[PDB]
Amino acid sequence: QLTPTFYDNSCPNVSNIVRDTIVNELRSDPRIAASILRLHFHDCFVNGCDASILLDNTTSFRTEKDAFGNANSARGFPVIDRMKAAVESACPRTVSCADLLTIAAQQSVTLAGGPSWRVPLGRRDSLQAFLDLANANLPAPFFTLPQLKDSFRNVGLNRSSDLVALSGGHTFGKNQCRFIMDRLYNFSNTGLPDPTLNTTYLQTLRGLCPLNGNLSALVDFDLRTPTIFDNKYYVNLEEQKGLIQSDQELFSSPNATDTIPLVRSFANSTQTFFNAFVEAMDRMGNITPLTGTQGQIRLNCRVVNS
Ligand code: HEM
Ligand SMILES: [Ca+2]
Ligand SMILES: [Ca+2]
Repeated sequence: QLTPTFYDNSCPNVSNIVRDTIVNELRSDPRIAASILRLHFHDCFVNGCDASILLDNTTSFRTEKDAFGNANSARGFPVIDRMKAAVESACPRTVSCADLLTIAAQQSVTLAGGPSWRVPLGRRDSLQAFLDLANANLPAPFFTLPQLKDSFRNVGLNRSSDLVALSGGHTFGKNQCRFIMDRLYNFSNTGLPDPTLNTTYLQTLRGLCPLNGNLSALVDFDLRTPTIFDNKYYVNLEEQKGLIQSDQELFSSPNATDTIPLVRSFANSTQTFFNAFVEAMDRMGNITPLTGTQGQIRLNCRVVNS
């Protein structure tokens, strides 16, 4: 089983090295904390948190970086390489890329103002990447609530609290116009905007993402505190200001009887949200890990050891 003390003897300073790397990167890229948390999420939803997402292409298997949910979206890979190299220098062949990314995600959340906790450790690295599985398992912004729930349950997270709390990751970070164009101009072939999108916010978003405009333009997930990890994300949902369809459905879907109370509870108390986020994060981080002698302690997160 995974344990927070896994490296307390072999690499006591791993968390500090990870933190230092992120602090340094944040000075030039304020979006990196968000990007790193998302990398961990996309790692865990595909064959578990096994650093499979970090692997590059080989002639035998395709990289998950070309999955619909990762291509021209997932970022921060060089930063992970940097901290990995630093950790390898401090403690040779000790910390797995899977664990490194987990610590990076937690440190990223804390650095952005979120809760601080010690993540369970002991994960090992995959011997292959899973592009098809990534295309099948990663949720999409156009998913209905039932589909979002299906996606989470498919990887092992049965609880609505898992879905609602982890969606809080959208309390910071960026989103491309491409993913909300339907909500803004033609939702579900209705020829009208998504009725669950606040009409005042609708105008603002249309200004940032005009029809036939730059689909790659970036918009903040959280209009209240774009780069701070806090519970404002849920306050937005209550006002119909969730940015993407999957955000707003947590509060407005006909199937949201179970998620609405969670959204309200997280909007009403930072402590309630933070506690639930840590609980959900550790649950996601416990998805089908390779442990013991399974897999490897990858030296270069981009390639399997040979
Ligand atoms: C519930 C289903 C989810 C869907 C459909 C979803 C969808 C997306 C989409 C469309 C983007 C924008 C990517 C881009 O424009 O390049 C994104 C970004 C992001 N997501 Fe989610 N997401 C989900 C859950 C989560 C979870 C569970 C976390 C982490 C706990 C997370 C963390 C993030 C972060 C922090 C970003 C910003 C990354 C950056 O700015 O580099 N997401 N997500
Ligand atoms: Ca994975
Ligand atoms: Ca925020």
